Amino acid sequence: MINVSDLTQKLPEGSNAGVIAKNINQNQIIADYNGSTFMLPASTQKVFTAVAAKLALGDQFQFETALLSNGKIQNGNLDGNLIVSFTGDPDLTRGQLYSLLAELKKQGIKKINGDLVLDTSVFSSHDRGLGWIWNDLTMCFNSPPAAANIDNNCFYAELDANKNPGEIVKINVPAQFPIQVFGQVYVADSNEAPYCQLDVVVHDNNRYQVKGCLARQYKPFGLSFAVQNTDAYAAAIIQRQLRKLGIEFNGKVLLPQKPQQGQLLAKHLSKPLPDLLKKMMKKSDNQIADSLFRAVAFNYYKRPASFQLGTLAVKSILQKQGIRFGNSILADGSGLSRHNLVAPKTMLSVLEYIAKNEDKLHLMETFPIAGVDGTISGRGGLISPPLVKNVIAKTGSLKGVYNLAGFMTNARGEKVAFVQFINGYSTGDLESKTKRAPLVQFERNLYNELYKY
Amino acid sequence: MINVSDLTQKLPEGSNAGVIAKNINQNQIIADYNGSTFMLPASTQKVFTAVAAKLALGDQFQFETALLSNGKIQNGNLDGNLIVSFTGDPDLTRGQLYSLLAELKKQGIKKINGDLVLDTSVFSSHDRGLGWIWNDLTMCFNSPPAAANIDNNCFYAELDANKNPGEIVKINVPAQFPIQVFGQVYVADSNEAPYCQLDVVVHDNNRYQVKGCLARQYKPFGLSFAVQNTDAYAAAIIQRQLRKLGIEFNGKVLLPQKPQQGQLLAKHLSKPLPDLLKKMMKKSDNQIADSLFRAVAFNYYKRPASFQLGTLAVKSILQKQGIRFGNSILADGSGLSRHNLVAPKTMLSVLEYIAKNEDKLHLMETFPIAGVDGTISGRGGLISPPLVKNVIAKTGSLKGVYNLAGFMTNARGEKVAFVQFINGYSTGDLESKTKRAPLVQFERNLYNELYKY
Ligand SMILES: *C(=O)[C@@H](NC(=O)[C@H](NN1CCNC1=O)c1ccccc1)[C@@H]1N[C@@H](C(=O)O)C(C)(C)S1
Ligand SMILES: *C(=O)[C@@H](NC(=O)[C@H](NN1CCNC1=O)c1ccccc1)[C@@H]1N[C@@H](C(=O)O)C(C)(C)S1
Repeated sequence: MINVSDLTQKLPEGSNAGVIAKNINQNQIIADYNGSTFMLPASTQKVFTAVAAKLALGDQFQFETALLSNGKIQNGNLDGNLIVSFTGDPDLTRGQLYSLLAELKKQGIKKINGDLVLDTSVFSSHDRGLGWIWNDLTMCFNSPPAAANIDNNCFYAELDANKNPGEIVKINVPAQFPIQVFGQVYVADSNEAPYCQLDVVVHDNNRYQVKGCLARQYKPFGLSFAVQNTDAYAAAIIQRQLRKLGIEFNGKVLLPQKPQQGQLLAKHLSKPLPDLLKKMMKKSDNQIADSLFRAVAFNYYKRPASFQLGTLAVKSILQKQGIRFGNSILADGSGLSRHNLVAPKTMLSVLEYIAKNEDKLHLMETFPIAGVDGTISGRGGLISPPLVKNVIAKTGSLKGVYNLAGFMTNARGEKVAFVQFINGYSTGDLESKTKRAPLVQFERNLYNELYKY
Repeated sequence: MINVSDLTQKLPEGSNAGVIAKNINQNQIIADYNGSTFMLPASTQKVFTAVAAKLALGDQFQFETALLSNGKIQNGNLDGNLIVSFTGDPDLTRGQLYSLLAELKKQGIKKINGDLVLDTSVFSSHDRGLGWIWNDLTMCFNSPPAAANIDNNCFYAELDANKNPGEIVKINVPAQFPIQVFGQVYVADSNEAPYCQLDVVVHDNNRYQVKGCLARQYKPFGLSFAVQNTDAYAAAIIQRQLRKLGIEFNGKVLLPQKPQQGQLLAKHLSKPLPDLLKKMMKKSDNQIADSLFRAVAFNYYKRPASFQLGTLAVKSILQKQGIRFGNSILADGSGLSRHNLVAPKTMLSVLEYIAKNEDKLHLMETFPIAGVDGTISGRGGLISPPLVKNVIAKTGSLKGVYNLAGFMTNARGEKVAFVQFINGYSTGDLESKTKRAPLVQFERNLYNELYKY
């Protein structure tokens, strides 16, 4: 087998690597280094989720976002409640919700007499994975994959810190977001600056307090925040859009937390599963993975889905297809949780299942292609012949974690499936910029070995 | 050396072990297995914190909680604000705070004309380490090591779950706690019960939303919770206490972040560093570990202390003594963070420094003793000769991690220092207490072999 142990000498000291690879044509394992050790899969976990969604939702699955009413339209009045049903669509934009509500106008409604009622009942318990880290939860990459999701549950604010030391940074939030950012951040001199922390503290109802300080900035300083209360935000968006559509509403916003019945007035459909999967796999969209992860459980078990149910469903579905998980911990669909534990060989058996059932699943074309698209279009170790346009691979990255899982063609034309997990990769301070040169070398060498073996 | 490899076969499949041990007398490494791999040290991290505290704070160090004012007493009146100074004392009781406020009365203050002002400026930024897990923040083990800390920053509620399936559990907050618990928990029948989560969501001003279910319990019981907003909690307690004391107060609560200059009116001192350290090391008190961690930074750098500053301070101080960290990540003092990355051989070097410098530091007596005290009084693998009353060791535990770091005497009366890091331990999932039997066996055999070598 490949001596992976020599190859890891290029990785920073203290890191650990799990590598396993199989020549599918020969059915030979050609690299096996820590192949049974549990490690953190990061976003390569999405491979499990792609397969469970294909099997249990199918290619016609679309998320639905719907308007319903318990009462009747007469004389331009909806005489009853506007029920807006959200089921986790991770790709719903503000524009798409606006056009959906517009459909009320076409049906002649110019006034709602009752209350606005959100049904978000398809998802339950928290909208975040267990073992997620607390202090990223305000960042856009980590937005909550909740039943109600508008513009990725993320908004942008601008901090004007182009001012002298001692001045208060100016916070600018575009008027379209119904949230509030407040607080007193100050500009610090070159002496104080290295000691600054720019913090945000989350308060009820989507109020954000920025505190702390930063160095004078010489461009505008973006802050890209995750919406924290997704029902309240969606309800406030809906009210402003009704107003702008000219539909009169003066009732309350109700969040009853169980399914709501009424007559279907209008349904917006997301793009279908193969489109969602392509985007989740090429670009590694976290919210699409955790949305699908719970949609899978909702549909499989026919009950409100928590992350716990999503875990149970994905395992049971894959186990029926012959995958064995032993004591693996899959706490989420995106792999963000620091509690996930999976051995390279388990990921590998799903990758072989993927290659073997390609005529039914069509998941091959979803993998990023080296030097061509997705998250490895510019991946340093992979961008030269004979790897470029050959390796395709799902990536995963967290602080300290750099993983690949995918396929390639070797020098004899045979297909190789492989899994690379690297954990404990550290090249400086907790806050400083990670150096990828040791990663680039290691990956260039390993995939070259796999090519030539 | 000892064949640790053979020993790690009794550990559960997928787990990963890092083990290193040095015969101090012979200056010889006698076990070296993944000794250079970064792993999660859990609460063995507190060894680093103990040493930094000894060195930079010293045996005379005590946390001060203080009352000051800028007004003068006159007619039983305090003609200005009462400033209450909190500096992170992790061992402050509600009784102690009361006795401190009593001093206001011994001095004849009848009422305070002004506002209540809390000075917490010695700590800075968040009171939670980076890379701590969000869903545990409500547990008492994980209560915030904030500046203001009263009775471990922990409370309980009374629950009554002796009801039938479908019925609501009764949750009453005891009168002494200024906290709300809201929402509701139902009793689950024997079916649901296996897969029940009790969810707790934090809202502003120490309001806790509880949701989900519990299994029927015949008898009433208490659940502990971490206080979340510690400033508010503290201030609510101070105001109850001033009433109970008969000191009239009708002003505002103010929470500036800059230190508050004023005339000292009274003060209370915690127990001094050696008692703090012994309780930390013996009982593995996370709050003492994280307060000391930032108290180290505050005194070392003479400026307000974030966890990032604590990291800098602890490394700098141990570096001065010869310890080399390379690219380790020490994100907190308690070892709770999932971002911590330390190799066994680094922890081993600090243990060698501890034993070498015992005459000055007196840390050996802080370690739990096998079969005797602290967290290893009943540790399974250590409770028979020749290990009982011999092995001393700081433990560390998280989901998936079972570590030991400390010393023992071998058959020749030589001292052996050792580090045992086990990660990726899983014999079950996120919803199952894993069996500790393979760990008992591993440890028994490992320490027996280090005994006889
Ligand atoms: C999956 O690996 C996923 N990674 C992240 O989202 C990762 N996020 N973190 C780290 C801790 N909390 C987070 O939200 C991350 C890593 C680096 C930069 C931003 C975010 C996605 N997969 C990655 C990949 O394919 O390599 C990314 C494209 C970076 S995001
Ligand atoms: C150090 O290891 C520390 N461990 C814990 O506090 C640990 N806390 N966790 C686990 C997940 N999030 C947390 O806050 C824990 C583990 C098991 C049971 C309770 C708490 C302290 N040291 C441990 C030890 O010395 O073994 C404990 C005595 C359990 S607490």
